[PDB]
Amino acid sequence: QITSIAIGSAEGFNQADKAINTAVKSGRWVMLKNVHLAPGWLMQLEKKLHSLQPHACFRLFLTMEINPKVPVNLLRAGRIFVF
Amino acid sequence: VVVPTLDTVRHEALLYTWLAEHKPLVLCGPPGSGKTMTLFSALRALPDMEVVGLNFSSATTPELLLKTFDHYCEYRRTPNGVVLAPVQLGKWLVLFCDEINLPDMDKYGTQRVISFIRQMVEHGGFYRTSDQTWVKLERIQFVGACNPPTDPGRKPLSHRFLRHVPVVYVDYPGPASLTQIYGTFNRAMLRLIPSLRTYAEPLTAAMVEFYTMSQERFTQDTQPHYIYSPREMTRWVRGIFEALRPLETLPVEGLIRIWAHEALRLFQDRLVEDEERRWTDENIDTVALKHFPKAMSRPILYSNWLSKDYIPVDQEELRDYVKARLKVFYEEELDVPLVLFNEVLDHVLRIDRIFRQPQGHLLLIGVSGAGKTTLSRFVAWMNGLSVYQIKVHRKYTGEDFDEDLRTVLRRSGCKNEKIAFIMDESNVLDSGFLERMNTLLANGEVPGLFEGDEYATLMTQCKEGAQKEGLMLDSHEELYKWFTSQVIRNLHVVFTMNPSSEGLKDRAATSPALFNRCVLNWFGDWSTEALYQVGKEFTSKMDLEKPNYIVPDYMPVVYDKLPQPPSHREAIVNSCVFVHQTLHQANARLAKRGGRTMAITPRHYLDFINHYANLFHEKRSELEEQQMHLNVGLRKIKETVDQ
Amino acid sequence: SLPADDLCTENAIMLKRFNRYPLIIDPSGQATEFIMNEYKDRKITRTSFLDDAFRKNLESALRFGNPLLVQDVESYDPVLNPVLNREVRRTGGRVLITLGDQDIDLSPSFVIFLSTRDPTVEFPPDLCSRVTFVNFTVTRSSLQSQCLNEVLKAERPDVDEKRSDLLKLQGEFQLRLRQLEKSLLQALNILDDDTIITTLENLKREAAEVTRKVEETDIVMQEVETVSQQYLPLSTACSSIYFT
Amino acid sequence: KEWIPRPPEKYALSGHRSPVTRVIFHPVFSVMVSASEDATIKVWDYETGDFERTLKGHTDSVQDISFDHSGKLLASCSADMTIKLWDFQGFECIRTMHGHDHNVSSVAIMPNGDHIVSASRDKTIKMWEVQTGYCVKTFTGHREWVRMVRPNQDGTLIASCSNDQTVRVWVVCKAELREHEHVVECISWAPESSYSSISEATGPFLLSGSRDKTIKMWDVSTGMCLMTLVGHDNWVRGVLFHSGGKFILSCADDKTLRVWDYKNKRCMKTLNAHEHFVTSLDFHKTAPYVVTGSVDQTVKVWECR
Ligand SMILES: Nc1ncnc2c1ncn2[C@@H]1O[C@H](COP(=O)(O)OP(=O)(O)O)[C@@H](O)[C@H]1O
Ligand SMILES: Nc1ncnc2c1ncn2[C@@H]1O[C@H](COP(=O)(O)OP(=O)(O)O)[C@@H](O)[C@H]1O
Repeated sequence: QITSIAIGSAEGFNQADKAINTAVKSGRWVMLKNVHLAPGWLMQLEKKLHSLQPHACFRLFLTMEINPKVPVNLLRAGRIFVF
Repeated sequence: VVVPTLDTVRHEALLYTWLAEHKPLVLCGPPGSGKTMTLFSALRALPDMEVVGLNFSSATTPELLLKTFDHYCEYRRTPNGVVLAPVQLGKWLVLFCDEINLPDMDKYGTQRVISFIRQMVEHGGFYRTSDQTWVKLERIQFVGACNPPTDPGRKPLSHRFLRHVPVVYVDYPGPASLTQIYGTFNRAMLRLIPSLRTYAEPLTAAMVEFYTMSQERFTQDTQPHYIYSPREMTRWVRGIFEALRPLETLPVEGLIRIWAHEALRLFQDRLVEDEERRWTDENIDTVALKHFPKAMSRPILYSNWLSKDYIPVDQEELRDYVKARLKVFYEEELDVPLVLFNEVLDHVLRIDRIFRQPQGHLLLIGVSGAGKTTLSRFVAWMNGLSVYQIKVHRKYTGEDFDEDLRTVLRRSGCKNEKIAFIMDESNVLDSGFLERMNTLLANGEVPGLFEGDEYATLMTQCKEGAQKEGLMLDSHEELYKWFTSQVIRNLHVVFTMNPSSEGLKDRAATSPALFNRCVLNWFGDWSTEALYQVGKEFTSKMDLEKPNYIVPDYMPVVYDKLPQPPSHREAIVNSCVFVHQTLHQANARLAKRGGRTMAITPRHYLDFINHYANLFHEKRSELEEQQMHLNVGLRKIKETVDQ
Repeated sequence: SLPADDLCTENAIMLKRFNRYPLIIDPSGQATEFIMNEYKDRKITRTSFLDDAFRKNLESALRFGNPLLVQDVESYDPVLNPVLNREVRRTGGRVLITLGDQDIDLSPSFVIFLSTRDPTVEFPPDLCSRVTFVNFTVTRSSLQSQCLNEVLKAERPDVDEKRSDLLKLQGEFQLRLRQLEKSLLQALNILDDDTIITTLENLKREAAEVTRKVEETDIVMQEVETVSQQYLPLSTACSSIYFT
Repeated sequence: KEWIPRPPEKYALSGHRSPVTRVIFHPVFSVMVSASEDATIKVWDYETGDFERTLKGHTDSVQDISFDHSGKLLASCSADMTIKLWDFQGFECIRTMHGHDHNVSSVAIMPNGDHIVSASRDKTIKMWEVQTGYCVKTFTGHREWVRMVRPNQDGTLIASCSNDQTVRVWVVCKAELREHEHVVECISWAPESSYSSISEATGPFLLSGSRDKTIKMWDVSTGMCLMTLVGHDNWVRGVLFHSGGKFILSCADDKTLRVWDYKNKRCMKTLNAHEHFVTSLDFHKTAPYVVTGSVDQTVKVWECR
């Protein structure tokens, strides 16, 4: 069961945070589309996730494009793949 | 005061010609070239002109003009539409712009406010956005001042708005005009002491010559704050007058001394390098000897500190008096054991000089932690000036900036409190605050902070304050004028920022009042001599004595003017300076390799010296205690062995 | 839980002797647990500027003298500037620190710590001078030691446990020998009375307990040669690969 | 009546290792008192300059000391929130007064009354009962803390020399007066002897010296300054009328004792009192002596001629 949120709208980030909390609680998959459109939201997501216990099977996925709008925190804290 | 000359009378008659038919008019010339003074002088022939000065920043918007009308104008519906006119019936309101070509272009080559004034002029009105109604102008006319587009901070204007506004080029007065006008001033100022009257001519000539030699070298090519316009010259002669008013007797060398002192307090007050300071000092001495073939002594300092009158002073008793004031200041205000040295005296003298003058606003440029704020607070405490500052925190916006400014302006103006602001680089990120400070520096009244019921509260408090002071006002207009006078006389705002040339240029753009309404002080960084004095005078408590220490043939002298046989303490303090001197080279090399450096400021040196003292104390104590333990153990061993 | 190398020890001493409060740059997070253990007895708490309860934690730290750990300091609330400046005012028996909202009493000794998790942080100007930095960097020696400990723990439980216990014993021996010398200084600070003679014979007995250590150094030269000879390329490859 | 100090002081009690905060003359006995910053007060004869006795018991610097009509019950105050009432002849503290919120700057006593005025760093003037030490009244309404207090000789008005650039007068707040730039540093009620003379110079009438290098003679009834004495080098720490009433006696932090004849706005005398700042000043009620306590940790007495 994967939840699918997009990044860029304040409503969108509100629902993304709610879904991340729900998935951490219940161990579900969550995937955020094109996250580079908000460096502040990236900082909040990284620093929130750094200090939480996730249930097994939880997986947070962020899809993005190559650019210097990403903070170094996510590039060091996340397992990275190039496509 | 306006001294007639050819340029003044010509431009004064022509301004009259244009303002009679109420045609808009823009005076183009470098800042401080007498544009505002010339327009105000010409305006007196037209008694119905009520002039209000506008203050364009790089972030100008149409609302800047709009709210101005809301203070100085009223609009009413006439049978032929809606018309806006000044409340002063029978008189036109002249909005005198200062920097028309300052506001940044949009992404597609057009200032918003410039097109707004074009809509004002061409169609005689604008579209009130509350209901999109065509409001026309009855008795308004638009004049402005500007600097040429060749200035890096200024742009050229679109031809559509340039055509409605005739443009008059206002050059600087030039050698002959300065000679005549400041010769008149010098002849006027040398009669409180009659014996000095005969020296009116050689002074004035000297006064201009150095200024010429000071204006053709220190140009904007090197720095963004080399504004050597003749406006500062007006301060110069005023300073000399203020240095001769209470005396009523003085030799010629005293006059030369005050002249050189004002040169040093208006020149070398902004320079960046020791080489330029050396050149300026050498030229001051050279012109002094040229035009006039105690004062010759280099450590020239004046002070309103020791005596009833502003007199020349010597350094040592100055330091002793300073130390006594430090004791009192520590007892009263805060427990901050500062370390004082040769340059602290000059800096506090400068801050006091600014706090003495009217509209004494200031700007400090030096390394952060170099004592700017503490010295500012010290001098503010001494002179009875209450101190206010920005309580910067998270979630701190334009609204709270404006609220704090509102309250402190009320305190400073209504109660006549002589408050001084500590404005710092930590709040220059909100553009609105930058514009607000540009206004307050421009004219001492921000047009829009107090409004509505707040304005009513202001006027009630102003009525009470003026009743206490002794000026009865029955109307809010003249009462607000009195408030403007009080703010003009009372406040002393000071700005602080690192020496980042890009930062200075950005501040000049976003707020040119920071380089036109406040003197700029180049604190820089603690030189080798000052740092050496700090270390030497703070490490006295240590037992840094080596009687047998011998000086090698070659020494790594980091602090100049060491003794030819430097002592042990001398060399140790030289090393204490050198450890901080190394960090500059380290950061330079690291940045050369593209690495990340960090600031190396005097607070690091204070920590270094305090740690050095604590470590020396602890090591000496431990070694002595261990020796005593060893000795007593050996004593008991030998006693029991012999027993 | 401090590591065993010069860099972390230099940081640790930097975290006990200081004049301005320190700013620790932690790429890993070891310094967090280090400060957690160092001042555990004092009920040292931790918070962040982004934390909503930052001001209450601050107030408690000053009032009750309890040290505090502050993390995530790129978003620095400059309200703490007076504290770093050592600016206070004292009225008789009440010493107070100004805080903008109001001036409040503080204990004679409290320690606030600032910690960074991203080494690439460019701090605001107010921190360029008001604190002293502390780099929790990692060098080749630390990584080599970590890799050797990991590989011994994973393949050879006997070798790992033996070397650990033997090194602990050697540290105990050295500490006890120096302590027993210091106690001999303290006692000597013989022929007078039997009581003085009695405690010294037990110390010569514990000089024989150092013969126990003279024998234990020959047993750990045996554990440390095996791992050193068999695990050179692993450690060298680990360090070189990670730094490249 | 013409008591104006000659060139050299005769003797001075140098037995201090801390600065002097106040110096006052005993009314009856031929002695003088001096409070120091070392939580101590010294009492000694001014006619010889030989130490007699000391008052001790405070924990912080003693800022003030005074006398009642005839010495007897002394009142001192120290910056550790404390006031103390002492027996002069015994040189022993008999009462301790507390109930402020900050340090105490100055204190005085009605010479034949039954109450104490105290001026406190927390922006107020505390009125206390002598026998109980209980704050019968508290007078507030300042912006900054108070520097000095002085009661009307008739026990009706209290003059408060604030740090708000103003000097107030309070009904036992009647009025506020403000004609200074810097802190006003000291006050003194005028005697009757000057009452006619002041009318020639141009009540009740007050005197006020300030940090702005000025002294000013003010009147309660109008709230406007009568006279402005200028020419001071530094802050004024003392303003005392003369018994004869023609002369104003003042001291400042400039190593100068100034005696003014206010009848014709002249400076009668300028005496190089000390080698550092003069902290406090007083004159004997009848005897020809004037005492200056200075930052040199000394108290010098000048005979008058
Ligand atoms: N003809 C003149 N000769 C000498 N000095 C002048 C002349 N006109 C103006 N000034 C000086 O210029 C100063 C004002 O400059 P101004 O150009 O009005 O400033 P702004 O930059 O606001 O336009 C005054 O202090 C005055 O002394
Ligand atoms: N010249 C100095 N000597 C000793 N301490 C200083 C000096 N300058 C600043 N400080 C220390 O810095 C603190 C205040 O610094 P601040 O005035 O803000 O410096 P700046 O304004 O140059 O950043 C004080 O606690 C003081 O101890």
